Amino acid sequence: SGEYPTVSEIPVGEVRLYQIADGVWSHIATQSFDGAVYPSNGLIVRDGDELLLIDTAWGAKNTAALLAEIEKQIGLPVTRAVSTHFHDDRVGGVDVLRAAGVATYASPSTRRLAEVEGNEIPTHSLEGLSSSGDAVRFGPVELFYPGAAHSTDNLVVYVPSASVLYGGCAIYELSRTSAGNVADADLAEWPTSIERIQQHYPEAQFVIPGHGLPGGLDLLKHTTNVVKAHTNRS
Ligand SMILES: C[C@H](CS)C(=O)N[C@@H](Cc1c[nH]c2ccccc12)C(=O)O
Ligand SMILES: [Zn+2]
Ligand SMILES: [Zn+2]
Ligand SMILES: [Zn+2]
Repeated sequence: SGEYPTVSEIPVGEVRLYQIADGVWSHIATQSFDGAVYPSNGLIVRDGDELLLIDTAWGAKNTAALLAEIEKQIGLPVTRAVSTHFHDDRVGGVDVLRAAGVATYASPSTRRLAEVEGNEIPTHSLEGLSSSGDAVRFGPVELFYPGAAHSTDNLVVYVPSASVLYGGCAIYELSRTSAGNVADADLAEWPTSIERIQQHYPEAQFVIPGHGLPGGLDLLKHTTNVVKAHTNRS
């Protein structure tokens, strides 16, 4: 499209799509959290005559709105979804996807952490991702576990046909110059995990953060700078 949508343009309950490349879209929703309102991104990837979804739209109502906007703008069925960590902006709405016939997936690490926290639990388990540096194919994407960062279970997703790297909540947009929610983070390991991403995907052309505006590979160095400033807080 043209301009990327912002919190001021999406009332809570609605969802926007944004085309990144041929067969690749982000989805954008908003939610209230501890008095503020935040935007949040996921991904959609064309999979033959079907669609692969990356992450929910942060809640049941938003995720029903996401399915309806996919039918309006694309018109192909969502058959599988992957959640990239255990927080509610990634798994909240999994029950809506399941009731609609979507097969929901996450690593065994994510499924366990979601159950402890009381969040919705994806049905299927992704094997082969428990060690830092592990990668597996999942149809038109590669899934990568870079090590602990924003959370101990965070995954990143690469679309090779389009050179699109989806960083999720391990990667910060440029406008964010201070750290956000770090309660579940590994601050000591986060920079090393970002370096694994840079070394595995040096050809990436578009980088999509979990919250806010897309950019390029500069977002990886940016995130390192912000994490190290938080580590050195007074
Ligand atoms: C609910 C999500 C689950 S990831 C969370 O708890 N925190 C997020 C959201 C966030 C915090 N500050 C911001 C400042 C600007 C934009 C987004 C944010 C994070 O830390 O990136
Ligand atoms: Zn999170
Ligand atoms: Zn998030
Ligand atoms: Zn920066």
